Amino acid sequence: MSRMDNTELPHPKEIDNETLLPAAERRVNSQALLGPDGKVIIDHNGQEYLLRKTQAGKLLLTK
Repeated sequence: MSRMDNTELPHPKEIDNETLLPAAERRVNSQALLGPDGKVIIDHNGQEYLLRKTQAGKLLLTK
């Protein structure tokens, strides 16, 4: 029973940086944070931040 050579070439590196696009570009005010839509950008505090309903069954607040 001979040895098979351990230590090899590493797994694939991040050599791609194409970023995913927002769930929506709809800047509606804070009270309409979801509405009947589910995925909109919240306009509040002199800022904006995208809150979306992920289909898996969650909320996702993103700056």
